[PDB]
Amino acid sequence: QSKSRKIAILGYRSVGKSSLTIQFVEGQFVDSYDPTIENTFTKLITVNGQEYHLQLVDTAGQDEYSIFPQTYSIDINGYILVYSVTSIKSFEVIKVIHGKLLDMVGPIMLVGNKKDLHMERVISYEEGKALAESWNAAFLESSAKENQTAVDVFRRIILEAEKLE
Ligand SMILES: Nc1nc2c(ncn2[C@@H]2O[C@H](COP(=O)(O)OP(=O)(O)O)[C@@H](O)[C@H]2O)c(=O)[nH]1
Ligand SMILES: [Mg+2]
Repeated sequence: QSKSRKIAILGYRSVGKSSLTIQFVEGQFVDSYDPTIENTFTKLITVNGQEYHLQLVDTAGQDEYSIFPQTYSIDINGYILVYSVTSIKSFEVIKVIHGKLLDMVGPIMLVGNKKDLHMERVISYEEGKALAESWNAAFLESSAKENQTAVDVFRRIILEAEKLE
């Protein structure tokens, strides 16, 4: 009866990929986490009464140039593309990442993290929303400081997978 899913969390460095995943997995907000390592977390969750075992591939992070390794496209059932609402460069980069990803595969969602930082925000909600609409993808904003927003992210990619499945 059980169901395994492997999810890759992509984005520019310091957007909060690790912080988000850890919020969800451990239920606590981390400051000290190293941006170099790739890590793979597990979690169990029930979505519409189906129990999933999630493998969450928190990538180191990438930029305009870096080429996709094969762990970014083999055996992946969902992608979470994260930018930070405080970094325009993170937002330009995530459009690049999304382009490369369609070519390197031939269920993706977009998350604008760090929404709690109202004095540093330089990307509007609607910019993110418009972009994901342009990809035909789900969009959420999140704060790694706020558990429900991180839970909502990872739940959402499963919900997205259930339709596209
Ligand atoms: N205020 C705030 N800080 C965050 C958020 N997400 C990540 N951070 C911080 O931003 C820095 C980079 O986070 P990290 O998860 O390492 O980004 P990664 O490099 O994409 O994994 C760390 O100091 C985090 O504590 C958020 O939603 N809100
Ligand atoms: Mg990290």
